[PDB]
Amino acid sequence: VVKVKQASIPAPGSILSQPNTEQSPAIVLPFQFEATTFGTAETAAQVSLQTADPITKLTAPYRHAQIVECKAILTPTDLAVSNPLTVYLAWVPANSPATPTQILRVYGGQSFVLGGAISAAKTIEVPLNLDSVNRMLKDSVTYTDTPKLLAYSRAPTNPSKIPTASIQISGRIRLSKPMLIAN
Amino acid sequence: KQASIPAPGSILSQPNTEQSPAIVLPFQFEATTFGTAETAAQVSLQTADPITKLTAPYRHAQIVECKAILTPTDLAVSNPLTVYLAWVPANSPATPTQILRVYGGQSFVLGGAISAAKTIEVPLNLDSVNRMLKDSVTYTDTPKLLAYSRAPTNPSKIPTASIQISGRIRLSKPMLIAN
Amino acid sequence: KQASIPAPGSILSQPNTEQSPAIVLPFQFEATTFGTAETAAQVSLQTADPITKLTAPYRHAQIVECKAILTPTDLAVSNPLTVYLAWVPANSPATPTQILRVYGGQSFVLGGAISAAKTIEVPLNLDSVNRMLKDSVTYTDTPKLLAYSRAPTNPSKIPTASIQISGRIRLSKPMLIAN
Amino acid sequence: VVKVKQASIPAPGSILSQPNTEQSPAIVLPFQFEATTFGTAETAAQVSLQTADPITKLTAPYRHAQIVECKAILTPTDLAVSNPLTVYLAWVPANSPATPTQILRVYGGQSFVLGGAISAAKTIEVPLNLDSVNRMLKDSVTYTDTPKLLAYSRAPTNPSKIPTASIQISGRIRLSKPMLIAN
Amino acid sequence: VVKVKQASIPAPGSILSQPNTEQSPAIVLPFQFEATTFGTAETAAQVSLQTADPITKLTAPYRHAQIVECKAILTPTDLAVSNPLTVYLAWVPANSPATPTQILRVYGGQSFVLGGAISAAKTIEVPLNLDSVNRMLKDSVTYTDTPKLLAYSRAPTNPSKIPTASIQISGRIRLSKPMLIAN
Amino acid sequence: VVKVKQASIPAPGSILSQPNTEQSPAIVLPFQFEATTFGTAETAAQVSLQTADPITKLTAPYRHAQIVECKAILTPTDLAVSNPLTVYLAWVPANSPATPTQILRVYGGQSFVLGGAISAAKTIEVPLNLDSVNRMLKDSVTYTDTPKLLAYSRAPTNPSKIPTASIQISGRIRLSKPMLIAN
Amino acid sequence: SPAIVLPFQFEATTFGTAETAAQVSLQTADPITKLTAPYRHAQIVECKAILTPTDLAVSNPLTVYLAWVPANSPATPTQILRVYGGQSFVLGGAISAAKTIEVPLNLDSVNRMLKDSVTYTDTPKLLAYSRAPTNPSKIPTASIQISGRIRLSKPMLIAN
Amino acid sequence: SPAIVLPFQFEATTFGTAETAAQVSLQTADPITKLTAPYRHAQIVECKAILTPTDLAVSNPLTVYLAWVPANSPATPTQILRVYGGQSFVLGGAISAAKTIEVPLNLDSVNRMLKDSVTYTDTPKLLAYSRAPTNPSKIPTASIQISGRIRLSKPMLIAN
Repeated sequence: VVKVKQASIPAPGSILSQPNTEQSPAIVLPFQFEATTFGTAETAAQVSLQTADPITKLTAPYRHAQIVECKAILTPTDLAVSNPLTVYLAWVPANSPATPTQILRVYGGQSFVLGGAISAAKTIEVPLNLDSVNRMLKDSVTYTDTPKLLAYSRAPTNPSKIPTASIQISGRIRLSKPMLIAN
Repeated sequence: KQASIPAPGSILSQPNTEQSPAIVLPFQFEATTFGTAETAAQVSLQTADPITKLTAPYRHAQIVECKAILTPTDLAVSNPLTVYLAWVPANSPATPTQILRVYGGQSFVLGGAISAAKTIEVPLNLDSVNRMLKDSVTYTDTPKLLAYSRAPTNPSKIPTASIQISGRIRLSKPMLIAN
Repeated sequence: KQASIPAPGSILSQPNTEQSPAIVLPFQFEATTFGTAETAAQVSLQTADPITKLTAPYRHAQIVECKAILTPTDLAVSNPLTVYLAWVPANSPATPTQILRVYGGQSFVLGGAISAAKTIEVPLNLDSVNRMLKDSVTYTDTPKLLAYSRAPTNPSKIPTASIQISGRIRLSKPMLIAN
Repeated sequence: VVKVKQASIPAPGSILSQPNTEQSPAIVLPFQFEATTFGTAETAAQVSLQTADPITKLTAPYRHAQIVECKAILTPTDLAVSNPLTVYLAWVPANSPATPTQILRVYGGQSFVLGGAISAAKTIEVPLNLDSVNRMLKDSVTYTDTPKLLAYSRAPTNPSKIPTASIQISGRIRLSKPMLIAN
Repeated sequence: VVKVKQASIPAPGSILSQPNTEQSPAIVLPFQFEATTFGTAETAAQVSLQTADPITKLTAPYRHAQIVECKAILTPTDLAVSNPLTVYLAWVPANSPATPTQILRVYGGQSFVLGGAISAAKTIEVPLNLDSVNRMLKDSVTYTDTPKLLAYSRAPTNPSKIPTASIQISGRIRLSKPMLIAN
Repeated sequence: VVKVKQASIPAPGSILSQPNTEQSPAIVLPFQFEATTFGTAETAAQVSLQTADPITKLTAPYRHAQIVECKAILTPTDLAVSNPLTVYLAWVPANSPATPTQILRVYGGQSFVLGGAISAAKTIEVPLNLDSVNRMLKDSVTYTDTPKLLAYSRAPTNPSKIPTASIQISGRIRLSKPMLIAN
Repeated sequence: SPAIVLPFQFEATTFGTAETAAQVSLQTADPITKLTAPYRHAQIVECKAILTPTDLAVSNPLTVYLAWVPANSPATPTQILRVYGGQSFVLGGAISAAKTIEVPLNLDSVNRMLKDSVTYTDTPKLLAYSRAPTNPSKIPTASIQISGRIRLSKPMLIAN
Repeated sequence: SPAIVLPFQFEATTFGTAETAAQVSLQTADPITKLTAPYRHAQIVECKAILTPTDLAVSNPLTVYLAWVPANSPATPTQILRVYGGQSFVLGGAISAAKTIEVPLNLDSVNRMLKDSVTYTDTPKLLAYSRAPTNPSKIPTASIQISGRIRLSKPMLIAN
């Protein structure tokens, strides 16, 4: 049921120039897809909003598109109150040596819990502070300061054949300046 | 409390004559049950017997304050479960199995996990859908709620939780009928 | 049009809180039939299924405009009949057989007698009885209509005339119930 | 030779929005067709100005069309002064459980006569009070608050092979915003 | 240790007239009696402040008497932390089809818990919102808009021979305009 | 359905003196009883509001009582449209040689009809013009200027065993200054 | 409108022959009703319950109890007296000539409106009780009749 | 806060069967108490001690003495009468129908506050005495009941 800010450092990414003062109107669409599962085995991935299968299915139809707000959720599962674990979230520019394992020796990386008859277990939001990266996603000239989510883990002791936790992550993007595509 | 975006449905207008004052009648009913088995419920207000018995008699029906309630039972205390949930327009190809693959997705558990033994209030910002419900025509921005829960690892015989829905509505333009 | 006297019934009052706006729902129904045989009907609104189906759902019920209708049929044109009639408080020991031995008594015929083939409107000046109908308590100044007609000299198989009653009422303080 | 108002209740029907302030001009055409016959046998019908064979033959050629005034006449016939009967008019939104038989236990339903050496027998107009329904007939988005006439009867004792009474009903509609149709 | 409002709807009940401006003085007496026990077996009752054995033992000696504030408490018992259960409170006018079982499909009905090693277990107050009913209890002319408490349950799995929870309910009444009675 | 004034002549009757300016309050009660039947045979009576069985049953309980308005109705019966007749109403002070037969050679006496396939047949009111008599009914000192209704008839040709017409007559009296009576 | 005052009196009930003990309500009380029906509303004013010794009495005397109580009130016709406003006397060779007995009905105890639009239950009720032991003659021992005036208005369609 | 007035009446004690003579205190008086417990403070207002002859009496009459005295006061139920404010009557064939007897309790003699925060001893006490010689029937000869109104306030946590 709560939010927790990832400490970040001012390093906005240099963007593309600009027209008159927003040549073409745009639209604000929201989105929320599935990041990754846990508990089935050692899970350690890294997603880039850039090549986010879902994400593009929406960016696809346009040339210009930037994000406005992006969240990082942690939905815990029914079980887990019995087979707890740990996650290592950390927001960072896809441009970096950071790797799931060291998701600690970075900066904002935080360690958690979820489960156990101790804690209470309730959603955990960790907002991506964009002032730390380049907000534009699809643009005329690809960048490398794209937001990429880290978070990793350690293999479980009692692997369930079902998830133990979701990393569903949502937000809002601004697709603009049309595309062409197929049909 | 679910997140949303400004998605108001546009409805027809009234001519300058005058309308019959309404009543603001309230309601609340059982939508679905949890703990028996894989429960993928989809429920749209525009068609819930319960509220209809309250629409049939009039012509102009409008919803006012609607809240979705979630309530556990002396069960979960021992063998919990997870439930998905979210308010959506009867149009979305939303399949309760994706209850969270769509913006505004809400997920939480209840049962043997410290303070999971509580009541959950999550309403719909009726500015996300069509305030109306039964007009001269039929809209589609009708609010249709949906939720889901895995096939319980260990089934019970009785529910582990309700999800009663409650509200109030302005009903006017009284239907001319057979007494 | 029946004659009357100022006979208003006193009813309880409302505390300074605020009441739920009402709806003004209308109605109209078959009260009794004529031509089959000696018909001595007594009918009180406070207990006519027809209007109840419209009171049950609320708590505060008040009548507004009530008219008593009399209507002949293609019958009378050939074998008439006489009918008595009058609006009275459910208290009077009025026996329809005395429909006219009590002030305000109305009597007229219809059928084979020049212009007897017409519709008769005679309403009740609800200032002769209790405006109310279903309150927190139960009054007796409830309007109870009554009429009568001799045992027809030559019976028919179908009615010679209706007497449908029509009206409208303010219904408020909506009953809290099981949806 | 006379009019008789059907008591009604304010419940105008919600219509379709609107353009600038009457995008396209229109025209006011009148009409008057045959409703139903009586006396030949038990007659009990229900007509909806909506699917009024005649009516459409005129609405057909347009997209937008609303009524302005609509009357309900009762022309009695030569006979009848000998084989009287009864009719049960009642105006109501085609959207309702009302059925010819109960044309009484409704609201405005009225009972009549016509015939007999008693009464005088002369036309009877019963104006449809539109404030009670939706006036628009053919529109971009069909409604269900259409005016539908009720009126019913009981079978006669002496069935004539010719009518005993007409229910000719007229009025005026405003067809506008063109159609396309065949030729 | 806490309060929880039952959502209600404005429908105050019509009372009896009045004298000069409080003909006779009165007094404010408080009260607090036992509602019902739980856990011994399937418990589902309905009490009406009207025929509340205790209550009258106090209203008895007067003609005029109205309530001022009325509470609905839920005292949990020592056990229960082991044999949890559920209650279905709901305040409503004794004039209604509401029955313990459906204490849900009503309006303000709420479901609870008490017990289990999860929750904390502490008193639960649920204030009767009088604006929803008739406050006068004993009056010259009996009413039917009396407050009646609902709340029901389901039979327990492990029936203890001792209670699992109290529904002690208190408040304050204003008895006035004397009676006569026996001695 | 109508009224018809009986021509009268100013001759109010001298009443009893008076107290302060209405010593005691009074009340206005209405009444309406059955006068006489017709058609069963030759009917010719004369009623005096004074000894009107019904009337007194109401005047009985008081010492002072005067009339305010008094009507004379003529309700025709179902039949009669076949066996017409004639009535001879006439209002006059019970103090007079007037007798049912000569109800014509008086003054206001009027002749009527009722029935026949010709006329329409509808109630007939004939208001008693009190300025013509003494309005006080029961008083400390009996008068003789009491209103007495006349009206008579001729025996019918086809005597029915049931009435052919009512002479129900109503009005309003003012009983005041209490009595004593039995219980 | 304005009401009018009206008097009345009626044999209440004979506490004389056998063990007499009963309750009388003014609302059902035939006499009264048969006098109020004409009006659609009536408030009671002055009211007294009287007591009358019969010629005999001095032979086989007795004692009767009286008491005024509202409609309800668990007044036990026997537990009478234990109720405030209850009294008792004997009869015969004991003050049977210094202006009757006479027991008054206080108004600020109950309520009037013998019959209005509703059906109040604060209407007066009278209680008595004897035991009529010794020798029960077939002739009364006492009257107990009731009297008073009563306001009433708002005319009301009736029989005639 | 404000109190309310309340009435009561109760069979005091039967000076009828055998030699009756006793003292009754209003403070212990069950009836009363069982009516005051609800409040934490009550001042008495109007109070009278009544006398009632029983049907019999006229057979084997008797005489009773009454007297009102504060808590203390060496009032000897027998030395009664010799105390100011004491009276005595006989019964039967001697005024048994001209409105009972009725003996009033003066207030400016004792004190009220039947039960306050303390335990005053100026509370009223009633005295009587007969001797019931001749033929002691097993049936009472007289009532002596007590009535009155009583103020009372300051609510007080109770049974329910």
